[PDB]
Amino acid sequence: FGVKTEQEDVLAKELEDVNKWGLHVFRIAELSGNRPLTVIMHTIFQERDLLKTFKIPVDTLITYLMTLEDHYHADVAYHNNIHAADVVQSTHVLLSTPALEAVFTDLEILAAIFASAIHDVDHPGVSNQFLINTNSELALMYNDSSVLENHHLAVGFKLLQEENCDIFQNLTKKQRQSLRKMVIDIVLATDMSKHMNLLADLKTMVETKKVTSSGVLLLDNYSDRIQVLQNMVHCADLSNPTKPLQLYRQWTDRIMEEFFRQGDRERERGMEISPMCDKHNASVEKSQVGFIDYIVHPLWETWADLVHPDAQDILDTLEDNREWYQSTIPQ
Ligand SMILES: O=c1c2cccnc2n(-c2cccc([N+](=O)[O-])c2)c(=O)n1Cc1ccncc1
Ligand SMILES: [Mg+2]
Ligand SMILES: [Zn+2]
Repeated sequence: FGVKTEQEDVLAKELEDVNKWGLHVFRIAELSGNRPLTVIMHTIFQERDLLKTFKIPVDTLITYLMTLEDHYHADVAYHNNIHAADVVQSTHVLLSTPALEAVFTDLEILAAIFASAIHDVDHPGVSNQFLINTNSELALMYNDSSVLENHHLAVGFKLLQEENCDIFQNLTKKQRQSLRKMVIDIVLATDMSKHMNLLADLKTMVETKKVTSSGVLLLDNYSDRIQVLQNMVHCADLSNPTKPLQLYRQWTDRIMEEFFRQGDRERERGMEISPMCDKHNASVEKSQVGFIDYIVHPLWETWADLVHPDAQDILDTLEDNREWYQSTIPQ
C-alpha cells in the first residue's frame, strides 16, 4: 500500500522514546510481533547513521538482526531477545550522555551497540556453573572459563556467515580487527565473576578523572576507552533496578522465573541448589535490597561520578526502588 498498518503506526509512536530511559520495551516486543531486538537495533542504526557510515545494506542488516534475534530462546524468561533489546537501548542512551559528547568514534559506537545486541545470544537459561557441573560440551570447549560469554560471542560472529547476514562486509580489515577486539573485550566483561575488578578500575579512573574545559571526559588511550565502554554495557546489563518500578518488577519476575527453573532442575538432579534458585526458600524483597546495596548501587554511583551530573535521575530512581523493596520486606 505504501502506508503503515495501524499496529506499525502504534509501534512507530512508541519508538519515539528510543532516546529515553524507561522505554516501554515490553510493549514494543508485543507490537512488533516479538521483534524487539530487530526493530530497536534498526531504529538506532538509522538514528546514528550507521548504515551510511559503514555501508551496510539495509536488507543485510534486517536479515542479520532477525537471525540474531531468532537465536535467543523464546522459552527463557529473562535472557531472551527482550533483554537483549533493553541492553541495546540502555547502552544507546548512555552513549549520548553530555559528559561523553564527541568522545567516541563511530566504530567504537558500533562496537558498543553490536556487543549489547549479541551479549546473551543462545543463552540456555542456566548458569556457567550448571554447565560446568554437568560436564556439558560447551563447558568442555571453553575450559570452564566464561563458558556462556565466550559462546555468546562465537554465535554472534558466526551468524554473520549465514545467507545475506554479513553486515560488516564493506568494512576494511583494519576496521574489522578493531571492531572485533572491542566487541570481544566488552562481552567477556559481562561475566559477573569480573564485576569487582571492573568496578575497581572504574573507581581508579574516576579518581584520575580528566575533562576538557566545557567538561566532556578525556580518554587518551585504548585501555581507558575500552574500560569506559565495558563498564557502560555492564551498567546497561545491570540497569533493571534503575528503571521505573513497573519495568523493574517485570524484570525481577522474569529473572526469578529463570532462576527457580534452574533450581528445579538442580533439585531433580540431586545437585546443590544454586544461590537465589530455591523457590521453597526465597526472600525476593531481601535479595533485591542486597543486590542493590552490594552490586548495583556501588556500580551506578561510580558511573554517576564519572559522568556527573548526567546520571542523577537514574541514581535517584534506583534509590527510590531500593526503598520500595526495603519497605516491602515482611518482618
Ligand atoms: O540483573 C539482575 C536482576 C534484575 C532484576 C531483579 N533481580 C536481579 N538479580 C537478582 C535476582 C535474585 C537475587 C539477587 N541478589 O542479589 O540476591 C539478584 C540479578 O542477579 N541480576 C544480575 C544477573 C542477571 C542474570 N544472571 C546473573 C546475574
Ligand atoms: Mg550474560
Ligand atoms: Zn545480559
